[PDB]
Amino acid sequence: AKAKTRSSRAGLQFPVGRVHRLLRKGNYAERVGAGAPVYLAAVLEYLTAEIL
DNA sequence: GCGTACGTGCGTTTAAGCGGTGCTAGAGCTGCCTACGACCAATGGAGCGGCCTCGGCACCGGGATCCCCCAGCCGCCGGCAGCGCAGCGCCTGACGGG
Repeated sequence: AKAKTRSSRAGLQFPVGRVHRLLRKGNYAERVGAGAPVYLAAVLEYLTAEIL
């Protein structure tokens, strides 16, 4: 089997794979819906793009 | 120092407020079923570390503005001092009256 990054699978650049781990250790919740981080990383890329 | 407009007061008046219906919507809960996220074991390559070389920026030196300033300068005008004078009330003539 071959693996592909999730960021590409969303057509995104920011590290969905990394940021998902952050909420897991961030203790904001005990369980995270897998859909949430993909949404989250998308937001940041929009925000960062807006400023520069 | 000026002046208006907001405080005080009076006189309507009206919608808040009370007390009264009557309703069902929607929140609260339960039963029950599902899926989806955590967990585990593997895997490799994206990311992070370590070099390492050009040029974007720094810096300089010089020339180029360019606002900043202000006396020059005049126009203007009004005040002002002097001058000519307009009008009036008295002064004083012309002439009859006293």
